[PDB]
Amino acid sequence: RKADLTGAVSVVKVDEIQKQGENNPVKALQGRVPGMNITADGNPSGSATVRIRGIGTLNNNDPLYIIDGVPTKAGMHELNGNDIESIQVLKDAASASIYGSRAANGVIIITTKQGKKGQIKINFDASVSASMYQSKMNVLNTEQYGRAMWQAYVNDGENPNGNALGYAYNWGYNADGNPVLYGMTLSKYLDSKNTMPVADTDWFDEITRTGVIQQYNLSVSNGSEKGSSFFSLGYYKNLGVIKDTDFDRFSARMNSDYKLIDDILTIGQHFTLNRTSEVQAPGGIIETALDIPSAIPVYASDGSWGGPVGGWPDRRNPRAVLEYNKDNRYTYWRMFGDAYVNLTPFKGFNLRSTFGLDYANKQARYFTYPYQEGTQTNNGKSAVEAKQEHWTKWMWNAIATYQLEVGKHRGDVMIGMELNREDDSHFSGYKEDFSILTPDYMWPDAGSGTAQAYGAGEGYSLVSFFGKMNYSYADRYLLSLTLRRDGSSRFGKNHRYATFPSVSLGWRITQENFMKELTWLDDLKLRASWGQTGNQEISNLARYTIYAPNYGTTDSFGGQSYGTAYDITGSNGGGVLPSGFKRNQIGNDNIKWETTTQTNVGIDFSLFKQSLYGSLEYYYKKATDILTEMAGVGVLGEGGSRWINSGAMKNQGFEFNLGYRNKTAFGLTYDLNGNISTYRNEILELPETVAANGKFGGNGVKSVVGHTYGAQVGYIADGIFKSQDEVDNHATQEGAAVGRIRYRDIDHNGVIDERDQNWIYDPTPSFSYGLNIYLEYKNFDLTMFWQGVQGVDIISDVKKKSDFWSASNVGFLNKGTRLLNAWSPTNPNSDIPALTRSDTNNEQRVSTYFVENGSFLKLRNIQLGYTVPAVISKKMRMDRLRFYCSAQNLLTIKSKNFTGEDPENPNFSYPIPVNITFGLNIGF
Amino acid sequence: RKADLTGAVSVVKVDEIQKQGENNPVKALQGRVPGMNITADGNPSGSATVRIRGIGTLNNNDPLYIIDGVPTKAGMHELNGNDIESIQVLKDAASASIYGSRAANGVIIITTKQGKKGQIKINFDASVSASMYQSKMNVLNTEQYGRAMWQAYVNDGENPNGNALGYAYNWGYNADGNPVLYGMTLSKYLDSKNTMPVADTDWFDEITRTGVIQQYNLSVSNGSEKGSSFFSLGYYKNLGVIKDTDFDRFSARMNSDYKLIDDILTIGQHFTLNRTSEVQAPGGIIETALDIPSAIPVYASDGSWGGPVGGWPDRRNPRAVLEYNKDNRYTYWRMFGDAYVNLTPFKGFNLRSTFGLDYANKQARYFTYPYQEGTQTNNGKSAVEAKQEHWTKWMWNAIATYQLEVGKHRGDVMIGMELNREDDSHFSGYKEDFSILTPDYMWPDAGSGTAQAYGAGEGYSLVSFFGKMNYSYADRYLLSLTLRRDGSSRFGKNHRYATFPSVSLGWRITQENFMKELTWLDDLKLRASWGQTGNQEISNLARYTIYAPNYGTTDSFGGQSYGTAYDITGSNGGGVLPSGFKRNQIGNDNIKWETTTQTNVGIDFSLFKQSLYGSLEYYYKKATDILTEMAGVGVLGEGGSRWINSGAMKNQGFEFNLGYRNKTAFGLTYDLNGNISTYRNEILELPETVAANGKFGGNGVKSVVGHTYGAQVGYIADGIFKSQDEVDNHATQEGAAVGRIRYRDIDHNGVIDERDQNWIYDPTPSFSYGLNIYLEYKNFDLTMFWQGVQGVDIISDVKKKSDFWSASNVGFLNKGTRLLNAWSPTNPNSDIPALTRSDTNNEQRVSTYFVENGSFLKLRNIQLGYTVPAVISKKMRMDRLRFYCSAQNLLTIKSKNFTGEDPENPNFSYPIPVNITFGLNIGF
Ligand SMILES: OC[C@H]1O[C@@](CO)(OC[C@H]2O[C@@](CO)(OC[C@H]3O[C@@](CO)(OC[C@H]4O[C@](O)(CO)[C@@H](O)[C@@H]4O)[C@@H](O)[C@@H]3O)[C@@H](O)[C@@H]2O)[C@@H](O)[C@@H]1O
Ligand SMILES: OC[C@H]1O[C@@](CO)(OC[C@H]2O[C@@](CO)(OC[C@H]3O[C@@](CO)(OC[C@H]4O[C@](O)(CO)[C@@H](O)[C@@H]4O)[C@@H](O)[C@@H]3O)[C@@H](O)[C@@H]2O)[C@@H](O)[C@@H]1O
Ligand SMILES: [Mg+2]
Ligand SMILES: [Mg+2]
Repeated sequence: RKADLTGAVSVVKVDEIQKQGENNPVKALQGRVPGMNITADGNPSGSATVRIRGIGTLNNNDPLYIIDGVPTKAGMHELNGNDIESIQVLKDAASASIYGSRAANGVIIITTKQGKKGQIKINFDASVSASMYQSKMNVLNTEQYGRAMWQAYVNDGENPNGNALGYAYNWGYNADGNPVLYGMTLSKYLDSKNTMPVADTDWFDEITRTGVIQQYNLSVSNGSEKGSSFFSLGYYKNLGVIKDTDFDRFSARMNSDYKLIDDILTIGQHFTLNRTSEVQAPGGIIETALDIPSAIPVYASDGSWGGPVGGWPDRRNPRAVLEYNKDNRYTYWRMFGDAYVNLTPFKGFNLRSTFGLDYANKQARYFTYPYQEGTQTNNGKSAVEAKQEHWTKWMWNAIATYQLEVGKHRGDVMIGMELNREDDSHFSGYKEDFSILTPDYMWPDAGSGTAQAYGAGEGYSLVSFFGKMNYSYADRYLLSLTLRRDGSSRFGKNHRYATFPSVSLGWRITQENFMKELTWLDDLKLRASWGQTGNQEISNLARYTIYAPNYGTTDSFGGQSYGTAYDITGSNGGGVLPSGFKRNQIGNDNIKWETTTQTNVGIDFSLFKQSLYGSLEYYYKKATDILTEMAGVGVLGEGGSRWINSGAMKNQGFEFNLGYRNKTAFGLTYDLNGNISTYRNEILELPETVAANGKFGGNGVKSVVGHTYGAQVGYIADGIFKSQDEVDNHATQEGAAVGRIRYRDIDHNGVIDERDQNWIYDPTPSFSYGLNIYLEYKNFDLTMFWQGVQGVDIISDVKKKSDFWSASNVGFLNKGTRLLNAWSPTNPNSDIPALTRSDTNNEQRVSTYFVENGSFLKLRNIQLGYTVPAVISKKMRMDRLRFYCSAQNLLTIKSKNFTGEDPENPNFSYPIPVNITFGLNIGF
Repeated sequence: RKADLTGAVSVVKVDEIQKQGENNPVKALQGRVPGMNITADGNPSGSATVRIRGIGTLNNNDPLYIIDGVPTKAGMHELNGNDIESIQVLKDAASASIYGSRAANGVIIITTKQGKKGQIKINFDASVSASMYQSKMNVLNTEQYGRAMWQAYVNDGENPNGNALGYAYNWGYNADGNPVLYGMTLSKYLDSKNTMPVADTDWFDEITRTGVIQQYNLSVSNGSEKGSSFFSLGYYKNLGVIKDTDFDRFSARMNSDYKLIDDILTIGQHFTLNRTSEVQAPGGIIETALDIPSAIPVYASDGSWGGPVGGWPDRRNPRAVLEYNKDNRYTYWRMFGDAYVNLTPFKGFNLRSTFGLDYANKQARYFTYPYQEGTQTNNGKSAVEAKQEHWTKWMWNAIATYQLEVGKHRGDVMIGMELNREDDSHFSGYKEDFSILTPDYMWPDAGSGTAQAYGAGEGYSLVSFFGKMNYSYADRYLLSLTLRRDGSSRFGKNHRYATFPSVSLGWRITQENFMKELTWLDDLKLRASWGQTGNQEISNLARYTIYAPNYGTTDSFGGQSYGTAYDITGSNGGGVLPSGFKRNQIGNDNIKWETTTQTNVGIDFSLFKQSLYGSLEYYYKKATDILTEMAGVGVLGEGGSRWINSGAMKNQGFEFNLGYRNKTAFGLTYDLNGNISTYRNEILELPETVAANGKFGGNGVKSVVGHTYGAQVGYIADGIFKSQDEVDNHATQEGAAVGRIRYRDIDHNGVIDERDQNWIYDPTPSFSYGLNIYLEYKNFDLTMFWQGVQGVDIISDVKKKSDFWSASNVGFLNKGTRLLNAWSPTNPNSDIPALTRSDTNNEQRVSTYFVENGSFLKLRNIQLGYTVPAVISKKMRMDRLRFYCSAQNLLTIKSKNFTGEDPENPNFSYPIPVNITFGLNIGF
């Protein structure tokens, strides 16, 4: 039963959601909803990014979740997802407008479990899983690194023995004169102090482990003709594949409802309290592991952490970084409550008053230990940073609803007044100069150095007056009209309030009397909708010209702190310097709501007595007056960025969902749920400065207007040179040589320059599809979910560090294994450019070489279960006893054009492991 | 129904508790429990101090509250007290031992409301009250202040015109030569700059107001044969009589229980969430208001805050202090949850597993605004202090219980394992040098001065193995035996665990067959108990020799920060000085549990068919091996304090409770509940250093061993001198003169010195009593509660500032009105010493003059209510509709020997106002 019945609403089967055994319920439905993309890195937490109906605005695109009627935007990884009874995604503006003023990016409606009338249920779910690291990037070992360095040296024509890295090469020339390597030897110690012995270290294996996931849920549900209740407890723990990274969560939910008199005075509440403790991986840990050469030992001769010495590249020890980061644990208390009262003066009138609260409290204590890894050190700096953050949101809602059933005319009239009110704050203390260097001793009182205090606060409010009218004739013609008047504190008084209408029409064709002979066609419905929604998800301080006293106490990398503190006297400090103010942004009093107009046309069908069901949707979204933060013109200086309504986005999309469930003669019940979706995104208008800086695409070379959001312009790589004749015949370019990348001459001017660039990257897949298969046979249930993406291109940064030598900022870094298969006179059958120590050709430029085909098809979740026969369970007094074994991310298929691995995560983000899970469910 | 039936247990009628309409339920039963003293200052919060059975130890004496089986020690002012169904105070060690290892100071058992089986109830309570400031200290006005100063000047023989305060006196001599004042005049401006005009300011009226108290509670309760639930919402707000001080609290409680199978698997939970926001009064605000003379105007000529100028005494403006303190608001989130599961393998066996959690989160932001009140200033210092505190306690409990009913023998055997685990932390950031000077702008990021970071953490754990055996023969002979094995993390491994036994006997004399002819004697029971309990409420870091790197970043008054930072180079600072460590305390590995042995004998009676009931109890408490923090010997230096088991306290007490309820011929139902209690406290052993410093009594002159806790030694004032002959005849003393205090010569050596001191102060009342009267007549219910204390002495500090002139640290301060009635040749009929500007006689010394009789009898609460007749309520569908008007602290009677006012609060603490409340209860 859809909550709108006349809009683009997707109902997710919650039973299949819990099968995947994911902490985040949103991550579970990664590819089960058409036109809704979920991207998850693979960290122990269930944090993921959601994009509904593509990219719809130049602002925050997270959809508005609704739990028990209370809206929010925080991720669901911090809430217990095992007590959800229904999930509905409202991807249509007309249908989702009535649920809030933040519905521009879509609304996901989540309903929690409630006690079923007249019965009691208890469910205990246990789950133990092992997560294994699968996407192991192949990097050069010691011998391979030496061979690659020798190849680069001989290709450049330099002496390979001058590497000054302890490698001594015995080599010569063949009959054709091409250099050949006979053998290599290494010095025992990398430094003259004999403190860093040479070793063959697998850094990826050193920093990875086999994670353990535990999940225990216990829920009890109570129903009656007269009231109901529900109490759930949950514990989740996930150890990541990366060492010293973990995430655990305790959860307790209590829901209840009471009916007084006979039917009047229905008072209900839903509350949940969660406590999540997490240690996250340091930024660029995978990059650090990939960059550091395998010759560096984990431990030095004296037992301290190993590190680069002499001429080895400056990279920290990833194991040491993980060890020092294991104490950066943060605790997060989440609190989602709601209490509502419903009054019924007579049969058709309802008055609902609702109060919802969301309180979040985050406490963290970060430590900075002194480290000395060879030549890598922080000058013995030890510090503590105690940070506290508070978020407090509350919403009050009043709803008046009237229903009439006059003849064949059904009429629902609803009005509503809503207030939303959010306040955020944070403050932190910073201390230095510690002695014991242990988390027990590192407290700000125990410090003996410079101290810093940081602190800020913000907030906003929203007011909404909405109305909804639904008319039904003969249960065949449906009309819906909703109107919203929304105001926010982020806008000035003149442009505070805005009006948004939406209309929906629906015709149940099967109800018409002219096709009663079509017995096979069980149900057919055609619906259309045209709606407008408002977007105001911008910075709270958007219309003010901000001047802030930035003294410079905040840590900055590179010294570009832009602080306001100058030693005007010239005494080299020694006290409190005079300070001032700096401009952060220029105010704009003409900012108003961004208007997103959505037109949707859908056809729902069901054939063969509800056996073959499905839906087909086509949508057109047009966002105008987009509140974008334009940067300064360049001579406007600091604080030149300002918010302006100068945007325009278009999204044209198709979605198709199908489902076929049927039994078999010998007792097999098969259910197939297929889904496919495609969309095209375009930017029609954009501010000149925004298009110039290329923050939304174009790389600052060409304007992204008229092209897909995020599209990138680069050169075109027409293979590599294989002879001097090819270099001479090709158009002249700097650094052209044998074995170097050849770049196409777009304008045919005879010279390769910055004007020889074109659109090369389009981050829009041709189509994304999913398929769920459920088989039941003799108490055996098998679930198999496949997700595929076709026609998507990806920019690969790992390729830049695997197909080239000395293509990074610093040289002598560790590279990929496939680098060994580079072009050479001895090995002409290769497309990888020849190794070189100098990037004369400038191959780090954006080009089609780094663009790879990201199409993939992976088995997201497979599960085989066994249900104990009812007689044995009744003997053991359990109403339902089930066991199951599942595999998540077990298998994947990728295109041959993708040189790397894991097309879903082709970069240095958190890896996605393979989960092998065993679980049991008891229904006492 | 008592939960022990064989110990000293007092059951408090919760219905009478809610009548007083107090936020703190503990404050409501201030004098309704024998042998239990409640002291409340009168602040908007319900915070109060509880002492059960007198002072029982030299450590923290707060009793252990128990809510829904979870123990705690936090005050109940931060929890909703309107959803309590039963309150039981266990004042006996034997009865309260089984409830925890922290039962040395008594256990208060609080049970929350739960849904009554087979029915639904909703109650809505509204209450609006006005609090009026009654204890207005009478201080001298401008003319009275001038007259008093002139009298002091003429008594001292000096020229009254040299006061240099703008007072010009026209005066002369009478026939007898005694000075007489004819008139006085004042300069218009107190300073030569004409910025502080003279005025007659009533500072007490200026800083006080009429407070408004609002209370709104809404509870719903759900019962069934098969499960139950309860949901309560509450809002409280109290504006104190002192301006810019307030306290509000939101509360939400959800309780539920579910029964599975038939009777096995009973799963229940009780959760409550509270949010209290409070602004407290600054320290010594009443003292500041009393000290500042009335001549100082509230506002200056330019509109700024008025302040002392010229020779006026240095005192801040209390109104300015309150105005600057109005932004020091702290928010406190309290979280008390519990979840339990009960299993019944068969009829007599029960297994209960309980998990309780208490999470408290306090966030505060204090501001230091620059002030310039005449000559009072802070050199334009502006600062912000953002403080965060976290408390997290959790308890796990396992209980196995077996019951047997063999013939007339009833046997209960219970064993239990309990773990308690508490962790506390706090951290704060400090910033300076602000410009706008508003709470919106004062954030640590906006500061431009020196920053400080403070932070600390601590915690402890408790393990308990307890057993309880109850045997009943013929329902006439009762025996109870409990044994506890308790260990704490605050002790070393050798002395970690301790064993505590307790035994209880009971005989129902009325059940014997030899007195069946005594029909009037309905019930009679005689019980005895001997128990031992353990006390370990000490500092967590008690056995460790503490060395801390106190750099000195903490603010200190007077400069005695004892910081560790020295400019060893001699450059007047300019950087980070070298630091070190200092000793905080000396460890003691021999510390163990403090053993409190309690012997109780009680007689319970009920006569005339449960019409005249009552109880009489006698108790003897002996605490030995008391963990006391002895100070250093004096040459041991800093950190010489250490914890040692060298204490011994004795408490001998009597309690008597009586109750008589009966109807009348014409339809009047009268119920009287009287209570009386008395106790004597003594200290038998004490460390030599502790007795020398006199922290527990004696004022450092004589050892408190063998005397009451808190007893004070001082001189004896034998009136005042009235002639030179009296001075000559009396023993010689320094400063002796006409009109000065005469001090008794205790040792008869002819000279008054420091050896002429004796025990003068004993802080133990002769007896404390209470009386509750409840009258019902024709839908009119009248409640009247009186509380009286007799035989208590109080040290008065207000008297020192009201009966003497220039008796404070600084001169020319404002004094009390009764100072005008001082002894003089013109007014010989007075006992107040003559005014003087020099304290030559040293009348500030501790003496019997400042000891006053604190006996009082006050009407704590009176309430008149009207209940709507049942027919009208049934017409309006309400099951019960009631209105009421009440007065709290309306009337009091004090002894004539008490010169001041409000004997309950005879000092500069928060005043106790008179509350006039109107409330309604609806039982829809
Ligand atoms: O991130 C910018 C923006 O986020 C806000 C608004 O909620 O708060 C986020 C703060 O969290 C910070 C570090 O403290 O990073 C986010 C990490 O903290 C976690 C903890 O669960 O997330 C917290 C917060 O972000 C979501 O996860 C986003 O959906 C929400 O579910 C949740 O409420 C964790 O998920 C992240 O790793 C940092 O970004 C912010 O201080 C604002 O404070 C801030 O403006
Ligand atoms: O007071 C010393 C001792 O108290 C602890 C242990 O709980 O925490 C008290 C902290 O609160 C401080 C200021 O932050 O003063 C107490 C004021 O805060 C309130 C807020 O409700 O009380 C908090 C805390 O103290 C009780 O009230 C005592 O019964 C408890 O009910 C409640 O848990 C308020 O009542 C007081 O005005 C300060 O004393 C402490 O930082 C320890 O932290 C500390 O060692
Ligand atoms: Mg060209
Ligand atoms: Mg003497």
